[PDB]
Amino acid sequence: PRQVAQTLQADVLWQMGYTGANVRVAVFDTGLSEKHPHFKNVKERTNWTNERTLDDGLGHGTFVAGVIASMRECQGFAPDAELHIFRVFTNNQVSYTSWFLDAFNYAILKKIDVLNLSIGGPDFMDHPFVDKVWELTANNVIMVSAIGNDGPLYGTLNNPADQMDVIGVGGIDFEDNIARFSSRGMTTWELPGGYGRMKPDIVTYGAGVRGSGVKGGCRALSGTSVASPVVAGAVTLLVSTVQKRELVNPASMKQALIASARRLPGVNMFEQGHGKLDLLRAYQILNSYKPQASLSPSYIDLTECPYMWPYCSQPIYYGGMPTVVNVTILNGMGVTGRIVDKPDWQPYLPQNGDNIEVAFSYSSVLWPWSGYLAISISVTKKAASWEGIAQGHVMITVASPAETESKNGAEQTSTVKLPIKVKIIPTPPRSKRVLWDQYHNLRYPPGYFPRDNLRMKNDPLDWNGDHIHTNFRDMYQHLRSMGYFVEVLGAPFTCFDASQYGTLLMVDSEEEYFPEEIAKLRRDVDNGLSLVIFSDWYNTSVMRKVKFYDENTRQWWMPDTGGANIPALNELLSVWNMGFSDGLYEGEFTLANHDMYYASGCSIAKFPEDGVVITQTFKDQGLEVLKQETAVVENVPILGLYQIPAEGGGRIVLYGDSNCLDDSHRQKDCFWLLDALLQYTSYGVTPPSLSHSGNRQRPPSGAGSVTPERMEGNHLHRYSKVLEAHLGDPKPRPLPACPRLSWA
Amino acid sequence: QCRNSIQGKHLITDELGYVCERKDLLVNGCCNVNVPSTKQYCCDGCWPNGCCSAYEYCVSCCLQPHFELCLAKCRTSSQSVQHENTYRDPIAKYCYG
Ligand SMILES: *[C@@H]1O[C@H](CO)[C@@H](O[C@@H]2O[C@H](CO)[C@@H](O[C@@H]3O[C@H](CO)[C@@H](O)[C@H](O)[C@@H]3O)[C@H](O)[C@H]2NC(C)=O)[C@H](O)[C@H]1NC(C)=O
Ligand SMILES: CCN(CC)Cc1ccc(C(=O)N(CCc2ccccc2OC)[C@@H]2CCNC2)cc1
Ligand SMILES: [Ca+2]
Repeated sequence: PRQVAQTLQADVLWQMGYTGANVRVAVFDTGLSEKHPHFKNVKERTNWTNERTLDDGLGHGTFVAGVIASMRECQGFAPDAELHIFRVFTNNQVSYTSWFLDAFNYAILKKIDVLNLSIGGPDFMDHPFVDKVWELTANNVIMVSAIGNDGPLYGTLNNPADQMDVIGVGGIDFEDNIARFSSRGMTTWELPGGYGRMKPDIVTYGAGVRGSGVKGGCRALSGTSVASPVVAGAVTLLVSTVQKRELVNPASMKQALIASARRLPGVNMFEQGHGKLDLLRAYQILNSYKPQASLSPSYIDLTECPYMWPYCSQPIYYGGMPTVVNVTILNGMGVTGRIVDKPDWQPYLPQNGDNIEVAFSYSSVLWPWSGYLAISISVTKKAASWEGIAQGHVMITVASPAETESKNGAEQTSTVKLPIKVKIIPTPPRSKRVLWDQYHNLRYPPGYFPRDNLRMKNDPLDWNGDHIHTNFRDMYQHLRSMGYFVEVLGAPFTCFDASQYGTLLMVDSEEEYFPEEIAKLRRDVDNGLSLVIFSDWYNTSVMRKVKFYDENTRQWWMPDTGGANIPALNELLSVWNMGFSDGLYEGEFTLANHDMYYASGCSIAKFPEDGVVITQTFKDQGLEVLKQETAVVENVPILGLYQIPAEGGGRIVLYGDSNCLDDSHRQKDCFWLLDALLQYTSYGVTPPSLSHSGNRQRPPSGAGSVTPERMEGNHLHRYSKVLEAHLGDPKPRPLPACPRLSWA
Repeated sequence: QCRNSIQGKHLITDELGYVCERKDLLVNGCCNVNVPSTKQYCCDGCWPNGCCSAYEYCVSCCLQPHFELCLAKCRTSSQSVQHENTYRDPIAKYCYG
């Protein structure tokens, strides 16, 4: 049978005399048995759960520990490791932050070296937890955690594996293909304004690895929570190999793995990070290591891929939105670091470097052992009609306090290059350019925002970020295949030039709208800009039913808003006499010989008469949720086209469901419809499919329809970027200034 | 060789009872008393309820005329959070009283 330890050639390190001696490893899992036959040097077992037992009822803490330090049957990486078992999970894998906070302090008290956290949570706004991890990593604890098991959807990462100072581990299979369950994508703390860092850090085997059983023997399990302890074993084994233990800190340990990984062919860096773990090569890097700063990723190449996706999906051109790469800094010289001066952009004039301007933002102090360097790339005017490659490098300098051996007391220093390579093309025509609205998205963790498809009981939150690179990745790829250049809007509507973009695409928006934004948007549309609005469900009655008890905080949670903030869109859409209803609809249907599925979307309450409205029959999902009764509604207006009467005006397309372009649980894809609607908005061509259809009906006039209203006492203002926290009848803040960059 | 609060982002507290910026910390683990940035038993940022806004100020005030006890006590614990995911008093999260 398989042996994961031997597959990574850990026995080659065993023959050299390294077996994990004196390494204090803490396993935060469901506990361990009292006299398990597979383990030596289990120095302590403690219980931080409300259950009164230290034994492993589920056997997950036993499997995890055995993968790290088992000596019998299915062997472990570090047999001689000094195991510390802290039971923080119940037999059904429930946990609370207060348990973690108390346990984390004890790990600091016991001066642990390697800590493994196999089970993570989507929440990263839990400041008490996030601060403790920083305090823990500041005390020289190497933390390893799984990125999650919610793949192949993007934007499905878990905390604290998504922190800069933690090693986030993914899962591959024994054929080196990425495991379907492994979480993927960029982090989403930085949205909408910024961009997410690259995760996972590295991947390892997480499919059918064999580990210890509760009483004995060995058994198979799959997951990234299986892949995480494989790295914790390798990390524990590597820490024992180092002759000079002082060199080992969270930054240096992570640098070793990063630089020794092997790149999976045909996979991008937001699925595999730097590649698959290589235990032997990592040992060599530590054997010849010197305290230094490094960057993850080590270089920028928006041209050669699939490794560098999405940056290779479309080139840059003059007038396009800035390209941002949030690069992580790991400082192995100290817990506290500093960036000596402004980073230096050095274009290669022989290779058209001057056609690029690069801007920088960075951390005031690098702490703990890490920080960030966000680089913004834009094309200058001279290249507006040029096609080719632009190249150069960036230099940064990191400084940290004097090392102990240095009696001089001088600051440590490290200098790092960052090559940059970009493909520039002439600015495309407006008709081919699509702007993507990200600013008006609201998401969990910060607050409770309900799911989009109410049949998906298993996932009650909207937490994937709603990004063209996370859960709209398949929509994004199809548009590129059709020739459309999609760009993201991370700032209010008052911060983009409408004349550059032919279509503005708002999909499933939750945020309120500034009055200044509405006025600005109206003028832009009157000047030839197009609006495409894909919405989702909203109902004050259904929201009060979707209420559920949040066990992790011990408190009832009410929906801050519905699928989409219909009242906010209506305040925007009033300037053209358009609006949405608060109905619920689901069901299958056909348009132009294409099967379609309506997930939970709303309907068009009001529309101008001159427009084209196609209507369909659906089941009333609102009645089911409220009263579990069944009904069918004929002639529901779900799609509406319109052309602004003013000469050279824009177009407004309305569609009531956001789920046919979302990857979360897609049943059928409506990309054929998006293509037809972009053809109409980008060229005014009304397709025969949506004009000769027998589903056409007179546009609704809105007579007698009750307008959707904001829920009474809803706490959306606590998390909105637009609204002041007035605790009642919230009002928009002053319009914030548009972001600006200091180009080098 | 003084023991020190290893984790401080900006400040460090030594077992003698001083608070000093990282730049003024000696390679022996002690705060440089000869520099004015070093303050003795500085309870700045601390309220009458025994709670402080910075870990190092808490540790220093705990040693007012015991180091491991002060180091452990000043840390945020389960008693510093409400509903598991929010601090009771974010401005004064560290308490020695
Ligand atoms: C790249 O990602 C990093 C984290 O992955 C982002 O760093 C964060 O940047 C924000 C500002 O954008 C920092 O907020 C700070 O808060 C207080 C406000 O009083 C103040 O100290 C600063 O003025 C600043 O606004 C935040 O601390 C920082 N987080 C960390 C962990 O360092 C960064 O924004 C991302 N960059 C881009 C371009 O997306
Ligand atoms: C239904 C799905 N969830 C949304 C309501 C529940 C949930 C789960 C986790 C968090 C969540 O993140 N932590 C809670 C602690 C925790 C509990 C259970 C498992 C892992 C944990 O962490 C290691 C912490 C806060 C910051 N990171 C981890 C929060 C909520
Ligand atoms: Ca959204």
